[PDB]
Order: sequence, then C-alpha cells, then structure tokens
Amino acid sequence: AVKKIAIFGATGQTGLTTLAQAVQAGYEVTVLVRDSSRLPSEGPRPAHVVVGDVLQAADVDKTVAGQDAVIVLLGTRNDLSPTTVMSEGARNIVAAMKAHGVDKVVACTSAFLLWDPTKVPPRLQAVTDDHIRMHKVLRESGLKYVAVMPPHIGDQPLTGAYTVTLDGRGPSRVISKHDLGHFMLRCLTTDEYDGHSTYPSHQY
Ligand SMILES: NC(=O)c1ccc[n+]([C@@H]2O[C@H](COP(=O)([O-])OP(=O)(O)OC[C@H]3O[C@@H](n4cnc5c(N)ncnc54)[C@H](OP(=O)(O)O)[C@@H]3O)[C@@H](O)[C@H]2O)c1
Ligand SMILES: CCc1c(-c2ccccc2)nn2c(=O)cc(-c3cccc(C(=O)O)c3)[nH]c12
Repeated sequence: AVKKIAIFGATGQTGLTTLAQAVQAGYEVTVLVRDSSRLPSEGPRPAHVVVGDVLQAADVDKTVAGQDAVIVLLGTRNDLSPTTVMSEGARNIVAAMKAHGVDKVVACTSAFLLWDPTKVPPRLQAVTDDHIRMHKVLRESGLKYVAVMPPHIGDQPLTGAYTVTLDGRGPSRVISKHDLGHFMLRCLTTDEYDGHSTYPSHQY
C-alpha cells in the first residue's frame, strides 16, 4: 500500500487540510514549498520539507524521489493572469516520476474541463487554459493518473459524505476544501479511479 507521498501545493487552501489529513492518516509526507514560513508551526506537520519551486526540475526531482504516489494541488492563489506554472510544474513532476519509478499521481484541475466551453466564465479562462494544458501533460504521460475536477471549492466542514461522479458533471456545484482533500487521499487507497475524470461534490 501507499505510505510515502509527495504533496505539491501543500501550503494552499486545499493543500493545508490535505497535508493535515494525510499526517493524521499515518502517511509519511514530503512537501515542496516556496517558503517553509507558509507551513504550520504546530499541529500535523510533514515528515520532510523541500524548499524550492515547482518550476525547478531539480527541486521537483528531490521531492518525488522515494515516494509511492504524488498529489498535485498547485494553483495560482488569487491571481487570474495568464500562466503556465501549473502545466510546466506538471511536466517537471511527470519527468521526475518517470526517472524515479513513481507511477501514481492524483492531480486537481477543475470541473470547467467538463463544461461546455462556451459556458466557462471569461474571467476564469486564463487559469482554465493552463488547467487544460496540465491535464494534457498528465493524460499523455502514461502514468496512473486520477484527474480530480472539482466545482467551486468552499470552506464548509469535512463530511466524507460527498458524491463522486465519474467522467461527467455531478449534482452539486460546491465541494468543501476538506472533502476535496479527503477525496485526494482516498484516491491513494484504490486504483478504481485511475484513468477517469472525478467530480467530487456535496450539498452542505
Ligand atoms: N477556487 C475554486 O473554487 C476552484 C474551483 C475549481 C478548481 N480550482 C483549482 O483547484 C486547485 C487548488 O485550489 P487551491 O485554492 O486549494 O490552490 P491555492 O490556494 O491557490 O494554493 C496554490 C498552491 O500552489 C503552490 N504553488 C504555486 N506556484 C508554485 C510554484 N511555482 N512552485 C511551487 N509551488 C507553487 C502555492 O504555494 P505558495 O504557498 O508558495 O503560494 C500553493 O501551495 C487550483 O488549481 C485551483 O485553480 C479552484
Ligand atoms: C478556475 C479556478 C477557479 C477560481 C480561481 C480562484 C483564484 C484564482 C484563480 C482561479 N475560482 N473559482 C470559482 O469560484 C469557481 C470555479 C468553478 C469551477 C468549476 C465549476 C464551477 C461551477 O460553478 O459549477 C465553478 N472555479 C474557480
């Protein structure tokens, strides 16, 4: 079973609760972060910290070495500008996984990849464009890839009661950050989502 994981984006909104739940679950967690100051100083903390940039292949290589699986929660925080950080990060992550023989990656993009493209809000298109590029990188990689495509990420509590919809849109348009992280970790315990798109959603 999976015991050692790397989490990219561990200091973000979803990352921080995914890191907490993973350490609570008994995972040996490695994180790549841009500043150790953005990690929690008390509470569940990672067993291993690499400080650097997902845009530096050497930094990604050090993080992926020795792991059983990888979680990707990269994002742009509040910035809606055009960007390639997530898709270039993903190229580095895939390269490292292949060099080291890590075969399992669970990666968050967005449910807009399952929407009619004329319906995606133009204000969000620039970020969505790189979500599409990142999904393409991971799809084409040949790795065991679970594409997690959430709708709106909220701040409702952990429930573990969300619906998981495969290869399509689900019945609710929100998922709490805690349940999204919970789902990311569930994907490490099973191969039944490999190669599929996954839409977690719930009514709070
Ligand atoms: N907001 C929504 O409703 C919504 C809906 C659907 C999908 N999504 C997508 O879900 C994903 C995660 O959402 P989120 O809000 O939890 O992400 P987030 O709060 O924006 O956190 C982004 C993470 O990416 C890391 N990161 C960014 N650039 C990096 C770089 N060059 N090198 C290393 N690390 C880097 C950040 O590290 P730092 O701490 O150093 O900044 C941070 O940990 C995002 O891709 C988002 O677009 C969001
Ligand atoms: C593109 C990511 C994003 C962001 C964002 C935030 C900060 C910086 C950059 C981007 N905010 N944000 C939302 O508020 C809602 C959705 C979303 C996705 C899919 C389906 C639905 C739905 O309504 O069904 C909603 N995506 C989203």
